[PDB]
Amino acid sequence: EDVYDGPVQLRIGNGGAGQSGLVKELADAFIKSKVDSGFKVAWYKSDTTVTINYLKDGIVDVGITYSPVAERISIKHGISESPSYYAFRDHFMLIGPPSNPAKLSGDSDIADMFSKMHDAAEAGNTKPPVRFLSRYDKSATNIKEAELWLSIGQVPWATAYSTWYHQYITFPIQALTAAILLREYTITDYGTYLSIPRGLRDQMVIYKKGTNDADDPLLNPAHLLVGARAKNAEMAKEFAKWLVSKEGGQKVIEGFKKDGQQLYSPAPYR
Ligand SMILES: [Ca+2]
Repeated sequence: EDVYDGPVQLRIGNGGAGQSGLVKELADAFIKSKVDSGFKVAWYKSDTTVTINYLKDGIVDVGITYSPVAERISIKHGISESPSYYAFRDHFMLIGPPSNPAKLSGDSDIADMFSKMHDAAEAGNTKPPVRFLSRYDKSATNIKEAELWLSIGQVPWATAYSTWYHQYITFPIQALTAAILLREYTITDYGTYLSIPRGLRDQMVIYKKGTNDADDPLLNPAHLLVGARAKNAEMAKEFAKWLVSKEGGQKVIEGFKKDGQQLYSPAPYR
């Protein structure tokens, strides 16, 4: 999808971070420190499932993923080296229209917010009606909201199909833009939010933003996986080590900005 120059000696499979520009900064910083001391870095666009599939078929050397369980299983299969590397922390957010037809209260737990939206959507007698936008595309965001609905015992997509469960299958920015224009609630991410026009942000309200607390459902941890059969093995090991060092990777992440805001939080202290 794009190669950075600071011979290809490092292939990374990822979705959101490359799409946000972080993979560029990271790669240019790594190439920098290896040459600045004693090559190009190619980025392959892929969701977590594919990234792991690539590591398995040796298409990429490393992969930044967003699923601790999938990561653990990839390692159990010998697809990935043990252990995984905590790279950075992204955050999901529940946003909705200023009219707040679901009457969500900022202090409520995210699960109770979902319970409230469901009942209000089922009542269908609000102005505007309560609707929830799902990217319905197997992405980390889709997994997240699907997870949240199930957490309160609901399956909106299953028969006796919940018509207020709105399938708008597109990339992050378009989906958030659509939710705002249509006056619907939706789970989105911090980076996508900072990507839309300021004007649109005034046509929506942030009802819940993920924190860095380890058990916050809206926390979106990113880990790096080193392929077991990976080509350029020693460099994948080099990148992995560099990425988590306060000196390299963590410094670049702590300073990576978008719309004048730090996009991601550094990995937890270790
Ligand atoms: Ca996503």
